[PDB]
Amino acid sequence: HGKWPENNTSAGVASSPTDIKGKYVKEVEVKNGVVTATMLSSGVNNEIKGKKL
Amino acid sequence: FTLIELMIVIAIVGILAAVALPAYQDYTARAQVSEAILLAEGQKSAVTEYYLN
Ligand SMILES: *[C@@H]1O[C@H](C)[C@@H](NC(C)=O)[C@H](O[C@H]2O[C@H](CO)[C@H](O)[C@H](O)[C@H]2O)[C@H]1NC(C)=O
Repeated sequence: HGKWPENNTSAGVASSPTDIKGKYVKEVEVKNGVVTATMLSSGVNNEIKGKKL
Repeated sequence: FTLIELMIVIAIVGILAAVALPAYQDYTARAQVSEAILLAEGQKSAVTEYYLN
């Protein structure tokens, strides 16, 4: 389609990001191609809880 | 006359019974206090293990 997908629905993935998730990951959103992933809460003490990649 | 030789015995008889016994039941305590600590050694990493994960 010649441009980065804004969002999940366009990317062709689970339209809700939260549905896409990990054991310690909260969600995964498409953001104009850039794939942001949000971490869960506890499961570690570490300064990641709810943080993003 | 010899009695002062007996005197000095009964001065040796009344012993101190050094505080280096009860300071070292307190440090014999430090031995088995350490025996409690050496238990704690196992939990150091296990408690940590929960704390980190
Ligand atoms: C998916 O991403 C592409 C780039 C969007 N297209 C444009 C021109 O920005 C899609 O949005 C289009 O389609 C939806 C479908 O309901 C809607 O009709 C919008 O008006 C269009 O722009 C993105 N798809 C979605 C579902 O947002």
